[PDB]
Amino acid sequence: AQYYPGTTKVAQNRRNFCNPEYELEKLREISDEDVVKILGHRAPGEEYPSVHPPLEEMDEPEDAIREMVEPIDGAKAGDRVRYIQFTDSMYFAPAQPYVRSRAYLCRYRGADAGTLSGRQIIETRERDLEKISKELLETEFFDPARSGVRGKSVHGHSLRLDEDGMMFDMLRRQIYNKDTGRVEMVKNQIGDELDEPVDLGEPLDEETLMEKTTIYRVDGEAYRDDVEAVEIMQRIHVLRSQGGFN
Amino acid sequence: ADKLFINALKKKFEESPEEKKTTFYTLGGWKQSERKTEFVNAGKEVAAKRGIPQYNPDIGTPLGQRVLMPYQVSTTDTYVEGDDLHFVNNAAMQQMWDDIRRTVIVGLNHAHAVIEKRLGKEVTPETITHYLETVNHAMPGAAVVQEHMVETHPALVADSYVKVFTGNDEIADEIDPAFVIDINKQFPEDQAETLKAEVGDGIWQVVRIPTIVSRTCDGATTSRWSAMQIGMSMISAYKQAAGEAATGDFAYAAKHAEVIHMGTYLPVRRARGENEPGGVPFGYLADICQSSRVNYEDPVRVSLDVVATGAMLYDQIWLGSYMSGGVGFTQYATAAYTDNILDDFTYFGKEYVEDKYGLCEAPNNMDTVLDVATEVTFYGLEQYEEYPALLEDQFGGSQRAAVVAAAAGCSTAFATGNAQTGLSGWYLSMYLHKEQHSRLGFYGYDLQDQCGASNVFSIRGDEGLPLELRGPNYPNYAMNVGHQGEYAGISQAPHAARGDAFVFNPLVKIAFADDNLVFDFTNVRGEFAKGALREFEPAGERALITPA
Amino acid sequence: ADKLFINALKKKFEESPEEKKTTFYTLGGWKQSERKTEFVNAGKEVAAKRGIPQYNPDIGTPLGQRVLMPYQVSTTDTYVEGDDLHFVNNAAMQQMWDDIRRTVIVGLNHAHAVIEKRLGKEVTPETITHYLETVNHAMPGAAVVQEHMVETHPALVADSYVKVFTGNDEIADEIDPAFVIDINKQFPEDQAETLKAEVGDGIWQVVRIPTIVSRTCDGATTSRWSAMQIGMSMISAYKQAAGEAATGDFAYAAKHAEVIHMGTYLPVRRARGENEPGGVPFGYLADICQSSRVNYEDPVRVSLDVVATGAMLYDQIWLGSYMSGGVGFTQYATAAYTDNILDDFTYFGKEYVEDKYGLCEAPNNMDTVLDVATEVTFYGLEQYEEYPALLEDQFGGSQRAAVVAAAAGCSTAFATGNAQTGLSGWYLSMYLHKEQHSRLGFYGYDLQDQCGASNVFSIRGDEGLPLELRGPNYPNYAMNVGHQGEYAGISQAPHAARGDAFVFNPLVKIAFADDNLVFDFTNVRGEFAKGALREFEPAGERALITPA
Amino acid sequence: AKFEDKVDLYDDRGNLVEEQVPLEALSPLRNPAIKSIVQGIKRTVAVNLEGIENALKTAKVGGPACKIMGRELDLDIVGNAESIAAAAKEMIQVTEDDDTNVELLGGGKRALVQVPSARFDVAAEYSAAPLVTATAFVQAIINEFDVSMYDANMVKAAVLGRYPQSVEYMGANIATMLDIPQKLEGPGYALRNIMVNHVVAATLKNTLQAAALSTILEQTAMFEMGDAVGAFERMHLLGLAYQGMNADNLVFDLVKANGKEGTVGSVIADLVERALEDGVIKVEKELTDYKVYGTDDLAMWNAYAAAGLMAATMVNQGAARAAQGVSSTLLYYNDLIEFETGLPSVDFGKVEGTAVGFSFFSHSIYGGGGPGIFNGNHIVTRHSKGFAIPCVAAAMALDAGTQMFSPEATSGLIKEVFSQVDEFREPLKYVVEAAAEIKNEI
Amino acid sequence: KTAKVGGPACKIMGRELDLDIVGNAESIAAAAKEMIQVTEDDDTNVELLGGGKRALVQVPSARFDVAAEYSAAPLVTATAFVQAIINEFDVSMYDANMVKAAVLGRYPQS
Ligand code: F43
Ligand SMILES: C[C@@H](OP(=O)(O)O)[C@H](NC(=O)CCCCCCS)C(=O)O
Ligand SMILES: O=S(=O)(O)CCS
Ligand SMILES: O=S(=O)(O)CCS
Ligand SMILES: [Mg+2]
Ligand SMILES: [Mg+2]
Ligand SMILES: [Mg+2]
Ligand SMILES: [Mg+2]
Ligand SMILES: [Mg+2]
Repeated sequence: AQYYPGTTKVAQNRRNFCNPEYELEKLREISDEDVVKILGHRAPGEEYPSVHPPLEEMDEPEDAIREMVEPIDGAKAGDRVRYIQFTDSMYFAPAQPYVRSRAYLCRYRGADAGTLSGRQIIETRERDLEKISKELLETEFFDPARSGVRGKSVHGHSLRLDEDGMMFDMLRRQIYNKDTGRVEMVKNQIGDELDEPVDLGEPLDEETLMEKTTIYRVDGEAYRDDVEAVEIMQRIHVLRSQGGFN
Repeated sequence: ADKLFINALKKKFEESPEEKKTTFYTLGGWKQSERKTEFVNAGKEVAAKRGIPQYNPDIGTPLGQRVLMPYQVSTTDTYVEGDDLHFVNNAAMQQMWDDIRRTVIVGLNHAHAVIEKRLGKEVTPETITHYLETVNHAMPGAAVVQEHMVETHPALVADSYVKVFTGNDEIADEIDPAFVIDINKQFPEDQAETLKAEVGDGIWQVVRIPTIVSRTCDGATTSRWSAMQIGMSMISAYKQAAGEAATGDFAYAAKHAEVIHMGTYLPVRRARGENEPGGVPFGYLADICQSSRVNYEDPVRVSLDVVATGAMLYDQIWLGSYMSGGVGFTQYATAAYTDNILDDFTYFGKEYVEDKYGLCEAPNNMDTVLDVATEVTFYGLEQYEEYPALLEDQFGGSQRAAVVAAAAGCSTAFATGNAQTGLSGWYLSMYLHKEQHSRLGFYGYDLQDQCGASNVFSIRGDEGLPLELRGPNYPNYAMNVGHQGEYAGISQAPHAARGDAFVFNPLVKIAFADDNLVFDFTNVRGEFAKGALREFEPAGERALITPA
Repeated sequence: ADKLFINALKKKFEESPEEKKTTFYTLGGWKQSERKTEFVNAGKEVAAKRGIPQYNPDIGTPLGQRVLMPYQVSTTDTYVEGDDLHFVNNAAMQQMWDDIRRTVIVGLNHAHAVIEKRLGKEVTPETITHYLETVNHAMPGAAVVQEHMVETHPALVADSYVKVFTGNDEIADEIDPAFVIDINKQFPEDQAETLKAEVGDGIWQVVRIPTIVSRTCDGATTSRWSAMQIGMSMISAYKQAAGEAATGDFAYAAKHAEVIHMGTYLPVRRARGENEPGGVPFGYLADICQSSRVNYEDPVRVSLDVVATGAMLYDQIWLGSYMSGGVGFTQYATAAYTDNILDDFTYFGKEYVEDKYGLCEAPNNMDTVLDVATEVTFYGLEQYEEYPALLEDQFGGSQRAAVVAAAAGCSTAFATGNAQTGLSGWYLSMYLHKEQHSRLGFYGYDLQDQCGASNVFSIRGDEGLPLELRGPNYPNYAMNVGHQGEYAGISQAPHAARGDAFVFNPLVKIAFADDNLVFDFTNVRGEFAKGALREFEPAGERALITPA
Repeated sequence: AKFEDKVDLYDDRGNLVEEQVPLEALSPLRNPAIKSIVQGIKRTVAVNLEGIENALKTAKVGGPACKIMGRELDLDIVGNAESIAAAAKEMIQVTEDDDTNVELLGGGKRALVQVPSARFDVAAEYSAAPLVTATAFVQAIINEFDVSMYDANMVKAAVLGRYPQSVEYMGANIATMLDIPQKLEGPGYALRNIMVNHVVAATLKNTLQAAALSTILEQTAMFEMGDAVGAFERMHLLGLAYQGMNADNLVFDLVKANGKEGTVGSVIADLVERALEDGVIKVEKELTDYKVYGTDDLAMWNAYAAAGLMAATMVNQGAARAAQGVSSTLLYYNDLIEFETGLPSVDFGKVEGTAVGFSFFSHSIYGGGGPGIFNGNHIVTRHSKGFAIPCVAAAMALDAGTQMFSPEATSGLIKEVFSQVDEFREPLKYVVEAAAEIKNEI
Repeated sequence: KTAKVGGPACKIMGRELDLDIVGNAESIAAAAKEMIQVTEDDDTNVELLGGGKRALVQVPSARFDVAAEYSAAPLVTATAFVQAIINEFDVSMYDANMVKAAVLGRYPQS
């Protein structure tokens, strides 16, 4: 597959995020337990709540499609559907809202992905969400200064940075340690305080941000200069218009 | 010269608009705001008085971790906090809607035929003036025939009256000028001649029922109220029996046959009668706005005054209350009429078109759309990239998409003289925007925008329509903020560039060229500012009948 | 003892009520009237200020060739000119409608299931109380989640709030009592036990949105505004994602699945959304009126308080404005709640039934109808024949037909305990009246009355319906004055005689047993009088955001 | 035939049934089984006798929480259902041995009622079914128990609710798949105002049968609306064949190839591959490391794209066994395919647009709800002309129990009564067989 | 010709189209009939009156067999005549929406 047109680094980065063959760079290590605490849906050690029985106990009807589509583990178990949501700064965060949604539905099974300007969300079965959330937090999808995990009060994607280069956050869920240059998450994604903060590592430097970002900007790579990408968008507009008429 | 939005950005923030970094969290939350402070103290008093907790700054998340910005009302030097632009807090925005809701246009052409042919009486300017004197007594709620009638208090209903207009200059001069909307006095000469040619010898009434009745009742009341007092005034002035068969022809004429509603009724999911905001087509809204007869030398100003009229009505009152409610959609709308941002983007596009093509001289085809809409879209987006303060000003993507696309679409229509290609440019702007920043608007912002390109030029049943005829009930458009008011501006744009006297209905255009309205439809944005400063005096209050 | 209407008649006229002769034409026309004089002067000021003539006593025929009567508001000693009972001139009758229009009932039973089953969280009285504190901040128009929100002025929306009720006393007592409608405190013990059994363990919200919003917008706004702020408060109080899939269940529940509108939408010819007067069935109106829980020892008083509620809303505001307008239908309505006339006729009928059958003990059949309805009809008409002043008081035939038939119909229902036989007696009364005096009402008064007999007991698609379920949209009833409010009384009558706590919906009955309402639904006729004296303070004014 | 196209027809297990069938043998205007389904939907009514009886016993009539004290009637309706049903049938039928049908279910608790076709030959629309059924059962009940003139109006209220004070049958104890004509968003929309949950209920959650019935109803509505007339007729017929009838086994195969490990992106890759091989699309132009695809037949590209869209729904939501993500699949399948190919998405953007609002109004405070309460007449999901709603049906069919407003919550009476009609429960079998039987008459 | 579309007194200046529809009525009617019919010998009927100023259209019974109600008649007729007029004069994509408005009015805003 080709995923996306264009000849900028931005276009290539958009392609890499979507490409399931492309190995996302791992930048940090987060414990399984700390993923659960960030998500905030259950306590580590707690059993997964269920919304319906396991599929094996349901005896569901003869249906060639059901037989042919393997459910994800959480669906077999009857897990709740829960979520993780990210806000990405327009100042060169690596991932961006439509990039995320496009990439999730190329990479992950059983995904409900939504895109907004200030938030991007994925809802799926609880135990599968935890495996996905680790990769979304450990890899280049995430920078702890220009990206944030926020289930509410998402304001920030369009705001100026603070003096440390951190994105604004109403609820100050992620804190830059000026004396050590590392970001700690001190609350879960809905804003409740954590017993012990989680280390998220060092912010990427601006040079690396520019190299990895998927946003076009005049002070990075401008969309108007990626003429092959622009041409394809104008083409879709023209063909949609003609199709609708005749 | 500086961009038009720079002054506003300098008054909002201590930093210079180009700076990328600021400080948060040390402003004191809501205490930074005079208006929020007023609200906190009022909430304590309300709670104490009624015995039920109410507004409380400690519920939910703490407002004001960033600067709570003032907003410049575009074309003015008035700066106000955004709460002063909420329709609930702004009596000028409420009166604008009341003045539309309580208005209907009713012909006298069938009525006069019934008189002459069925009753065998004569109609002369003298009998018309007598009828108009009678109906201006009757229309606010006063009696002309029966004994022992009880009546409305004239001071509570002082805003209700009836005027006429006609394209026949000779009849107009015979009628007492207190009752006449003088097309020659209210419109420039070229526009007046077009309008008079449309109206011809027809004679039309502009009826305004009382605000206090409109607020007590609904929009579907207006044409009924109007028809009953027209009927009594016809009985009285032309000496019919007070209730004979012919009386029924007048009722059918005034309620159905020669009535122009401001809005048409809506289907059941969003059930509403006539003269509600959802029934008002974009062409009508542009014609209600009177900027076109005062600012005709500047087609940007005319178009953006229409955007302001529609953004407020359609997003704040219609979508933000009639169809949802609560805190609502103030800033989805104010993005279109504050800080001179849309004006900058659209003046740029007008200069682009005028230099490359000349206004209205571009080919009306898709080549012109791809050119103008792309160039203006890239210009607008670049301003947010060069000025971090601007991006923090219009912080929601929906807001930015509406402003950029409005500039692109209006500019495209300035080039082609045709609103349908302007509409195509609106949608192309959306697609480019979405790919440039990998975001667009809220979760459901671009439902109509993805449907958009294919439905611009469609001809199928519930798809095809010229933009001027579309409105808030056009299927794709029925749900979402950040589009409807901007579409009204695109509808106005080619007609402003061409110098047309009206967009869609000349009777509507003339009916609001009336200095006895409460809201000043020639200066919509100035009126919003006056209401924000709490200096607008609405009609329909009940102070006269309540205790001190 | 005299007839209850004698004092009123002695105050209106200088002659004795039995005298057949008087003198006319010497009274000064309008100058006899302090109110008409106020109107004449106000019309001069208005015309001078705006430059268009308005109220003018010399247009049409000269009012006041006969005596312009004061009216006694029944059950009070207040006497006012009829102009003071026009809904435009009476802030109390405007607020009574606003308090209905702005109210909706919304269950919490589905919402709590979503929390426990879909989100897997717990619901307790503590989380309910926290939710109620949050929604009473949010519902008038204030924010709980997003940054940089602009909000409604708390003092402009002080009349908006949310309360709950439940049939489970122990749950009720654990919720903060500021938020609770206490069934045991508001209702007598026998009624409270009936009501608590109907509600059971369900928990229901009573939502009142701001009067200022209801007047700017329409009745169909209420359930939407309610749902938006319920949704925001559920997000905040129960720690959902601020917009996940589960959020949608709360919207559907609040907007459709457990919502009780006061009125249902109307068909296209009289197009209107929910919570407009035409959609309110007679049984709901009787249950909105709160006379049943204070005056339960006097079924006549309970039934006639409902008549007054309905005659005002249905004839004066709905039929006289929404469906027509102008001078309107004040006295078509006041005939049913002034001068203690209807009270005299209905007390006569209750005593006749008490003595002959005993309340609710008559056979529910045509024999009882022919007996009670005939006797009370003849009593009522004889009063007009024995007292010429009474006939000059209720001078229109329609007025008289509605009052006599209301007494006959209510009295019949007192006897049978069934509203349907009461309705049959209403129509029989009309037939006897018509033959006795060779007149009935206005030109179109008895459309429904001639169709009436055959449709009381019909079972066909658009004919058959128990009276309690009928309303202003029942086909025969959709157009004409002098019926709808009286039918509401007939619906109440058998249930007041039986001692029933409610007529048709127990949640509606409970929802208006609330001291924080602006209008006092326990004493509707006292409130009308208070408004007539200009002593009523309504909500929704804009004095705070307008100039001195 | 007007079109040269032919399609291979398969059954719901992936087996061939008939080869090279003219496209118009699947047309609502020609296929007799579609005619049977549409007329059956018009004329079929479910009556809830247990509910009528309980409403009368408690005088709970006229809508939620409503009750008239003193009007209670204790009648043994379920215990006399056979006699009531027979009296009703004589009133409903036009002649002895016509196509009237009245069957009792659940021991007299429910009744399936199919009003004779002759009544609709002299009717303008479809309300004769509930209204004739309602009055026949009201009269039969009154006659069975000698209900008095004074009491009979409560039986009316128990059957048809608050009508006519309400415009709808508010509180009624009868049910249809169609809603009243006043609630149409526009003329010609009636077959679209059928709730997705109703479709899933009638087909007992068989994914391909729910997709088929939904597609039949949506695309038949497009003829009534005039959308499938003239230049657009072929597009709509191809969408019906490929998206809803598993033409050429394309949907089945895409799901087979991607069901164990697939994502939306992997279904897209396979579809593009198959479209290239079958000649539907061709390389038109080369950019830098990117091929721009073109097509000489947009209607066929649309149909192929729409079949992949179905498969992607089946794969994504089938994996989660959770319907909610169908709004995401409908959006990003189309968004991804456009930047994968340079060609327009299904319905030229209208499915993507429908999915945007459908996502918002199924994950926000402002309205809508869960997927099963939507339909082609809903303001949110009316914009695509037949290509979105069948995917919602398929996704709800695959939902294992994640919805609060499930078909069991909203459509129990439909499940129990309408699933009994063979053509409603397995429409794919009957439409395909009828197409083979007429293949040489087209 | 006047751009008077969408209701009483409505007009869109600059959208005027001058097409000789009445003078080509026979060809337009024939093209529309081909779109309205289901088969070549069904009960479709299209007849010109007043010398092409008016047309009597009877949509085939078969379309109502598989329809819920009766709106197929105006809707199928309107689109066939809209398409037939566009095809007769090769009306452009940019102008065709005015033909739609002239045939069916302000629908679906109204
Ligand atoms: C709960 C929702 C989901 C939903 O259905 N509506 C919400 C909330 C709602 C509430 C918020 C009031 C409150 O805070 O109590 C209101 C005011 C509607 C109401 N009920 O009166 C609203 N949004 Ni929202 N909402 C808006 C917007 C936004 C932007 C904000 C992004 C950012 O970076 O700040 C995003 C969507 C997106 O990312 O594009 C957004 C989301 C959301 N919007 C998220 C909450 C976001 C969060 O947790 O912070 N709206 C805007 O983009 C600007 C206009 C602003 C509207 C208020 C006004 O017009 O003045 C407000 C409009
Ligand atoms: C969708 C529909 O809601 P329902 O699904 O019918 O509950 C519709 N609301 C809306 O369109 C909300 C529009 C205003 C809020 C969203 C602005 S983007 C309405 O209330 O009639
Ligand atoms: O967050 S949502 O896009 O659902 C609503 C924005 S106001
Ligand atoms: O005279 S009429 O009966 O038509 C009207 C009475 S208000
Ligand atoms: Mg690890
Ligand atoms: Mg002024
Ligand atoms: Mg006697
Ligand atoms: Mg009090
Ligand atoms: Mg095979």
